Amino acid sequence: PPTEPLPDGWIMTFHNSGLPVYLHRETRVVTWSRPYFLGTGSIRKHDPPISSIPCL
Amino acid sequence: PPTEPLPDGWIMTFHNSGLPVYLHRETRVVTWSRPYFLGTGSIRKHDPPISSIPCL
Repeated sequence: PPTEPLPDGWIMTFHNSGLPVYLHRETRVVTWSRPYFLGTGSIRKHDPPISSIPCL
Repeated sequence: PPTEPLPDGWIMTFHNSGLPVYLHRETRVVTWSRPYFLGTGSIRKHDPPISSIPCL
């Protein structure tokens, strides 16, 4: 399956460590795992998109 | 150093897989790594808080 697009307001860049980081520009919030839109999906039970799964 | 608080609008819960997930309630956006407020820090050069570093 293709990489899911980022949700609105987010951008992917690369940190000097060589790892990608994801910035929500307006809130200045960063995460080191690709964020995605859950929508009406179940937070506890949904299957995450492959591009967003962390190690494990 | 203590765990950094989540930014506004975010909540940590646990996915059925046993891993934590972080939900921004209003946008329905999820990430699997703890988000944090970067503020005036440099996106490329800042040192991330320990609780937000992914595997590696």
